[PDB]
Amino acid sequence: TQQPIVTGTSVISMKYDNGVIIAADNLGSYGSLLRFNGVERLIPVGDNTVVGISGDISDMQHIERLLKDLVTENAYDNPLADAEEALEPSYIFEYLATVMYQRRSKMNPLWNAIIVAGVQSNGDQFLRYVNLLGVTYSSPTLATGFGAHMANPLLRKVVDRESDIPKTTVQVAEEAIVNAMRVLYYRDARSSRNFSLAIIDKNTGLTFKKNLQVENMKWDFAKDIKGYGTQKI
Amino acid sequence: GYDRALSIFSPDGHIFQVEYALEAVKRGTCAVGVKGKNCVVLGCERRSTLKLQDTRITPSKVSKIDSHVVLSFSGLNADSRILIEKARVEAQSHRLTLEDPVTVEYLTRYVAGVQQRYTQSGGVRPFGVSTLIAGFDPRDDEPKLYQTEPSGIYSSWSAQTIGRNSKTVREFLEKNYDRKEPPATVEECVKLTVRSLLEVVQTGAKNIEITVVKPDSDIVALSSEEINQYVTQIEQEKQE
Amino acid sequence: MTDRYSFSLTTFSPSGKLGQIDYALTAVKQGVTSLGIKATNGVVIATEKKSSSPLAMSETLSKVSLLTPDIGAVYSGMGPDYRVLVDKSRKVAHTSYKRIYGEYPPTKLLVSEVAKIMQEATQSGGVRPFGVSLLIAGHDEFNGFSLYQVDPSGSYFPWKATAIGKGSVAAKTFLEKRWNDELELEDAIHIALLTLKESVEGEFNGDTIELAIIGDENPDLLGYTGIPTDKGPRFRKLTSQEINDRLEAL
Amino acid sequence: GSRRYDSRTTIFSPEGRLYQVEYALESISHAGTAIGIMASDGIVLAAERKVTSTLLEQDTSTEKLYKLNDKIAVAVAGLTADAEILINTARIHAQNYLKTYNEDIPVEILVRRLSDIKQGYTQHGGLRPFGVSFIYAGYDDRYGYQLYTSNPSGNYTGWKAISVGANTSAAQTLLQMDYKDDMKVDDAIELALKTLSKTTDSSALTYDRLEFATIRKGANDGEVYQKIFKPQEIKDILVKTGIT
Amino acid sequence: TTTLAFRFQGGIIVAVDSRATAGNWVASQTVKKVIEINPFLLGTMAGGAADFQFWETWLGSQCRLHELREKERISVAAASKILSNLVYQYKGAGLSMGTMICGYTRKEGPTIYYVDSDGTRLKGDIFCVGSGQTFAYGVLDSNYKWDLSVEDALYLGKRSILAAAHRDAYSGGSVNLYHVTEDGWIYHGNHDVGELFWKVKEEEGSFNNVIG
Amino acid sequence: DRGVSTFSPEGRLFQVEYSLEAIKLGSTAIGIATKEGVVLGVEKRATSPLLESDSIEKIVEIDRHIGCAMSGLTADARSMIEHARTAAVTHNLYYDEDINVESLTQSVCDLALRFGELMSRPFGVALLIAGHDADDGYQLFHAEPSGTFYRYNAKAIGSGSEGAQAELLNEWHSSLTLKEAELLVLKILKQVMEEKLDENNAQLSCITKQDGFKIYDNEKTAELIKELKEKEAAE
Amino acid sequence: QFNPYGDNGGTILGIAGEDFAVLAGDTRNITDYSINSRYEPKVFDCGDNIVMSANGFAADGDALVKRFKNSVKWYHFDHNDKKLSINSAARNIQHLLYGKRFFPYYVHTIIAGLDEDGKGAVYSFDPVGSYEREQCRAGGAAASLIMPFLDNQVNFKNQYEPGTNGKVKKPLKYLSVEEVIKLVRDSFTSATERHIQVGDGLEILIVTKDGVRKEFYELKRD
Amino acid sequence: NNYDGDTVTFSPTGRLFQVEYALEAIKQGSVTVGLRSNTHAVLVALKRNADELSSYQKKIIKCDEHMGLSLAGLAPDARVLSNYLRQQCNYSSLVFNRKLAVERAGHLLCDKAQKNTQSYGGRPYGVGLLIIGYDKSGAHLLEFQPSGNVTELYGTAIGARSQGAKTYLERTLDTFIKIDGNPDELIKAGVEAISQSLRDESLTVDNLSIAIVGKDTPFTIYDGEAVAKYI
Ligand SMILES: *C(=O)[C@]1([C@@H](O)C(C)C)NC(=O)[C@H](C)[C@@H]1O
Ligand SMILES: [Mg+2]
Repeated sequence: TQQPIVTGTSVISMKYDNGVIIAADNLGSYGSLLRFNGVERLIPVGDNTVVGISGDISDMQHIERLLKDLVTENAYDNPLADAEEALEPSYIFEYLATVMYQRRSKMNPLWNAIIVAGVQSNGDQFLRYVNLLGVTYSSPTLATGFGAHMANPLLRKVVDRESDIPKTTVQVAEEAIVNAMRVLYYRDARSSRNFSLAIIDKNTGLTFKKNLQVENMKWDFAKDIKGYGTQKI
Repeated sequence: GYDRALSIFSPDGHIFQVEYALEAVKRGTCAVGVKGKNCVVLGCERRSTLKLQDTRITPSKVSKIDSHVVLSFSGLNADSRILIEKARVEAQSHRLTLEDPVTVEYLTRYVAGVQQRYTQSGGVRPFGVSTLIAGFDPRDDEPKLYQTEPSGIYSSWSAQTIGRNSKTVREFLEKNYDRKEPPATVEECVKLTVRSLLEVVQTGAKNIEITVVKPDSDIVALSSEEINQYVTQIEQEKQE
Repeated sequence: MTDRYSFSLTTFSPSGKLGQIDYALTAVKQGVTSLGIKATNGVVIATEKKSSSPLAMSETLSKVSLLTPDIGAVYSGMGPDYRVLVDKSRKVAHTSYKRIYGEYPPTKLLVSEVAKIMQEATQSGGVRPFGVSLLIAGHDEFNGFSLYQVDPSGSYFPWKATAIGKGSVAAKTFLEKRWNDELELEDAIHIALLTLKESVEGEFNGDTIELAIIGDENPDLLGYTGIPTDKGPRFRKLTSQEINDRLEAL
Repeated sequence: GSRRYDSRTTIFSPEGRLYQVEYALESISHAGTAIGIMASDGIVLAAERKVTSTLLEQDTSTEKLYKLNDKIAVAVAGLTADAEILINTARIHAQNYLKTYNEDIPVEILVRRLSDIKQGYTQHGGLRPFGVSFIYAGYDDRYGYQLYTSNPSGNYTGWKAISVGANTSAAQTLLQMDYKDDMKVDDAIELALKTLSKTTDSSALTYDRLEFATIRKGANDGEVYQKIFKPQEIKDILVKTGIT
Repeated sequence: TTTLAFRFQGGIIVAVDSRATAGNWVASQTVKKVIEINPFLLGTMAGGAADFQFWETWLGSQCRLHELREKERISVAAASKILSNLVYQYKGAGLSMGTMICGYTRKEGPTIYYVDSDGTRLKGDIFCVGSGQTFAYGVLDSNYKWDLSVEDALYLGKRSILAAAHRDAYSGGSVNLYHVTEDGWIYHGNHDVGELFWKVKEEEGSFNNVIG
Repeated sequence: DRGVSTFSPEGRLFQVEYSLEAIKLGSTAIGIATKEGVVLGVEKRATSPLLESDSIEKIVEIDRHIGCAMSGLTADARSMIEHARTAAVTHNLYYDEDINVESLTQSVCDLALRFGELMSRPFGVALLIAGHDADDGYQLFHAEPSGTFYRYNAKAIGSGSEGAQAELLNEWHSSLTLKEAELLVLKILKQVMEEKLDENNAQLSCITKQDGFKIYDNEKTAELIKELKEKEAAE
Repeated sequence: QFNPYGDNGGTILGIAGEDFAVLAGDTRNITDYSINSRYEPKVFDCGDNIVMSANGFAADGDALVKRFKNSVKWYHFDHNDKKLSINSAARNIQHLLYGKRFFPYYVHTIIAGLDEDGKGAVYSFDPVGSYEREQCRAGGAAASLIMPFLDNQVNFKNQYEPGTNGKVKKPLKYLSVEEVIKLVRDSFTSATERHIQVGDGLEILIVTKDGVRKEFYELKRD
Repeated sequence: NNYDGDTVTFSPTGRLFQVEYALEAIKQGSVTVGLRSNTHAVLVALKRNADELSSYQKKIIKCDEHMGLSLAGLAPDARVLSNYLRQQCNYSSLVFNRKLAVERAGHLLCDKAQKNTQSYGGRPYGVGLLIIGYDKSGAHLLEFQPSGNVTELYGTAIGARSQGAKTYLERTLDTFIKIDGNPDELIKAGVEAISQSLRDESLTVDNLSIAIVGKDTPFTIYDGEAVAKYI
């Protein structure tokens, strides 16, 4: 049993017709202090999987090392390490899910919420969630922390059920994700303007986008707001 | 720890360490067990090479395992103490958990199990001891007499002997003991036990020990004078 | 791996001999001569510093060792075995005595602890006996001055005077003629030097001879003042110069 | 592997004997003779030190007779170092029993414990047995004065008079000849010394070659005293009995 | 929970209710509170349901091993002590158990042992365990005799559970009856309390307070 | 000396091959499987007339549906039986059902090769394990100290094994009744035994679906011996 | 302080027919007032004509189902591909649950299938392993809403025959698979209306001698 | 000679005799054949009986839905190694939701057998195994020796008189490799191959044992009247 110290906030994600999108801001908070502004919380594994992590950063860095070590180990005595016997999103997730549940069962959890996004060998979209309790679930849209409360509602308007996935293009999906990140910046007190976004497509592969910023923000209406009720000036 | 396999098979299918443990029993002083109709008697030889002994304190050959069961033996004296101790502990453990004293068969099975364990455990040699376990089951008046040996096999006997010159006294018992009509009284059973030892013992002075066990935890050891009277009566009848 | 030698390497032979102990005593016999003499007001222990090479600094190799402030030791036989025994002897004097009673052990009990370690190497699994015989000299309040010998078997005997190693048979005879119960410490040192000269072939001086005494308390060697009851160590190793001074009156 | 070098100390011979026990007994037969004699009013322990020297410090020396508690003592025959290991174990058992039951340990219970330890070394562990034979002289309020002996096999027996070590055959014959049941301590003292004087391999029996002890009720009123004899006291009893 | 068991001339009567509650919620009305350890031994359920099911099924395994090894039926004393010694090892851990180990052997006759998760083991003639035990005790104590018939004894046990089922909120559902003889136990049926209450009320004239 | 788990140049484990020689010295045990049941029979072989023969327990119950007969160093079999009984009962506890005869045999045979430098040597005893389950019906197995077990329609182990097996070769057929099997065990036991066969120095037992495992009384066996004598004298 | 348990909501329902058995469960997965997934399968085919669901804390529920599926696999290896009977599966699950008696799987488990006589069977477990064969059992969040309805409409409790006035009970006539599915659907529709953790979708697994069949139905998503 | 007392001892020519004696136990064992195409992999095993009353010793063991082996030598050792494979296959499924690769299964068997050849006290395994399987890279056939050596092959045979079947497969190499989408014809080739190792005795209904795994075919064993088709 511990308490989380340096923390990362929402990770958001969704499926589209040919793959999956995942995003997370670049902030490492220290309570109310916005301590570290250059933290990458999307960690790619191979060319077909991206693991997005929120919660305790020290535990994230541990998980990051486990995944790095997993790729090394898979290559050992494996001529098809970059082909048929490469690491799948489903393999990477199940490994993490095992670790998370084992650690909670020893009363010493990895204080995180994790979303594994990727594309399988047969082109199928993979998107599944796991957290410090070892709880797992899948859905067309997935989000951690504040994202669950604010992002999912917006992303579910695009893909409300399974049958909406083939109807959703990568442009529409990315637009919804970027808009969600803006909303989280308006309303999450432990968020930052800078973020990273990753697209895993079955045709065009892994596209990792760094140093993105929230833009097209509405603040002008603030000038008209005065006082807290009766005040006119 | 010391893990060496001392008891092992040989090409002809024998475990020599178990067989050499029997040779230690052959060297040991003679012990005999005879069960009557309502009693069991345990006879034991005391070699008279050792005089100037203190018979008060010297370890007696027959040992009480519980108030209703006794154990005599032939072979290594030091080894017998370990079996007796384990048996005594198991007897109290059985009373504690089952709320009933051990049967003679159960106690025998336990001791035989310990002996067997030492024939296929690493770093240990077999017990150089064969035992005669006798007594009466709780609330039962049927006499019980069992034998064990280093290998771990055990069985029930109408009458049996173990130790040095046991071949001779077994020869005697085989012709003198009738199954259809065993020694009806305590006297008859003790007499037959002393007679069988007199085939081997040498002198009937302090060389013979007798212990009579009866139902309902009634165990008593005979004194020198009491035994000497049996020795006198046997030889006087023989002079004819 | 694992130490799979869990069985005794010292066993009784048909004749009743414990071979490895006998052979250990044979190794002690080959060793350099060392001796001990007890006086009325002290004890002396001495041995030859057999230098393996003239390039070697024989001062660094200490054959005579302090075990406690009032107890010293010397040996004959295998030096490395002696060195580790001194380390164990020093530690056991603390762990099994000083940390319990708040004072250093008496000579006989420390000897007893050393003997125990040597006995165990004679019976425990996967080990040979120590190839040394020790002469332990010491003093304590209630027993006074004392001198003990300790063999590879673990057996120990108290001596008025004795010798071990190369020329022990001749040396013991020499000590029998000279020893009496009215000897002062200086007289015992004088006799020790005479006795040791017989077994030495080459050079005989303060640089080739190692000699220490258990005598009066040395407040100058204590290292601090202010506590009346702490009067300093009775063990003192004689210097090269101090030995040579007594060799002139020899 | 290591099997190659294993002597196998805990095995039977084809004849059914324990090799190492038999060879340990052979070792003990060369040790200094120790004699115990039990009387109605006490017990005597006499023992011969092996070929001593004139430079041996006798008054502070102890190789034969050891004290286990206030009521029980032992005479040693064999490896002195091996005996001291067992002696310290026995001293602890006596104190454990005293702590538990708040009563001094009965002699036989102490003897059985030590004998069981010796037995263990012959049946398991792969180690050599202790090359030691004890004579236990002790007293308790159940059996009174008691003499026992134990040997490396772990077997122990009770005695009125007994010898261990060298020349036991000759010694046991001499004791069997002159011993009587109504004997007293002062007489037993004389018998013990006379027996050693005849069986000794030395030219003459002197005070410096002996250790002596008595367990007497000869203490002020109902209690028991152990007396380990001093060199001068052994010299006096040698003159008194008329040996020197 | 209401469970009882009492010794009498014709052996032992065991009677239990059938209700299981989690707070105010009635989880089940058809619970089996008598374990059939083997054809000659019975055990009752009070407190923890899993603890009872698990460990008394386990007890049946130990009793089977006993008679395989000893070639003889296990005594009620020995069987009860196996269970009491087991729960005693777990004392403090939070096991919840209150059971009557009931049996009929040659050497003992009809025997009942109350066994507890506190390690208590008591031999006795009458036992009642559960939230409705006091109600059952009232009917038992006033009507019990050693010389009851098997028919009357069975009814007394049935009626005593009914008494508790009525008053105790955490007892009810149905009544299970057993009769233990030397040749083994005999099941005497499941009796719905709903139907039994009205049947008893009319035939016995009892429960005049209640309108029917 | 040499390792306990050593291979011979022929590719066999010395200790296992030597334990088989000990089993050859053991008393004869015979098993015959039929569609009406499996029969188990043994030679008691008392070393002296004073030995009460009824205390010789070479046929043993494992569960109600599984029996067992032994041959060789019979003391070694006690821990094997203990494990078998525990395995049978434990499986019933975990799965609320009888345990398959094969599965029970496999559990016993897993102990066999757990020896080295675990126990110090292999078992010096062979077992005939007979039983019934719903899946494979009536079964007879032969469990060796090598860890190998064969299923048999009929099998003999012990000193008179090769002679008895040759006799079982001719006599066994798939339509044998239980009564026919009982007499056949007695016939072959009598043939290979040193002493004359009677109800005191030989024992019978069987396992049926209805009644389970049963050791035969000396009175019951005596009648089957008398029935055997008459039918042999009949031609 | 770290709390190793959580509540994922959901509701499950098992009903045993004459020669069939159904095990139903909603597909909604939640924490607190948020929806994690609108379709997260909760009832599983475990092989050997057995269906299983472990409702409550989903991590423990997934762990248990995973371990039982594993137990079925090893039962085949160890016992010559023998079919694991529903009663044997039930006992096995007790030992899995009681194995963690002092750190329990925080789930209410239900399995369903056919017994060895071919009749419909449902078994119901508590978190620490106490189990029992039942004809009818709802489990989870809306269990208190559903069970009374099933007592009334399956077992005809408190229902009597007109004209007799409380004297003659309504006879316990057997329900067909079509009739049971109607009661399951109405149970979940009603539960969805009045319980916030129930909704999104209903998934039913039907077990017969022919095998395991699946049926899915929409539920209100508010 | 002097260097065969235990597995820890090299001979003067650099040989491990205890391993070679364990290898000899395989040659004494009954013949078994393994072969594969691009779609399917087949095991054919000649089972051995003690006598006419006895059953025929089972030779084939299933390890997973997609993998299994046939044995030749000490059957208890095959049980130990097959049990280990079952666990490793099962660990891969539970932890990684991943079917264990046949090549990786061979690597694990090699390393387990190796530890028994370098340490004092233990002994080498006395059995040879033929592992077949269908994974993400198609059909596979492995040959395991208790020295530790594992070899991936198109076809092979181990046991007594195995050289005859091994030569046949070496001739038929080009034919049977092409048998794709036809399980019956691939088994026929396996049955014809094992027939080259027979003397005196012939393939009967309770003598023959066949197993197959493929693209849309779980590892299934055929015994009894199920193999009468191929006799
Ligand atoms: C009875 O003891 C009881 C029953 O629910 C179980 C099924 C035995 N246990 C309880 O904890 C509650 C309070 C019931 O009385
Ligand atoms: Mg709702």
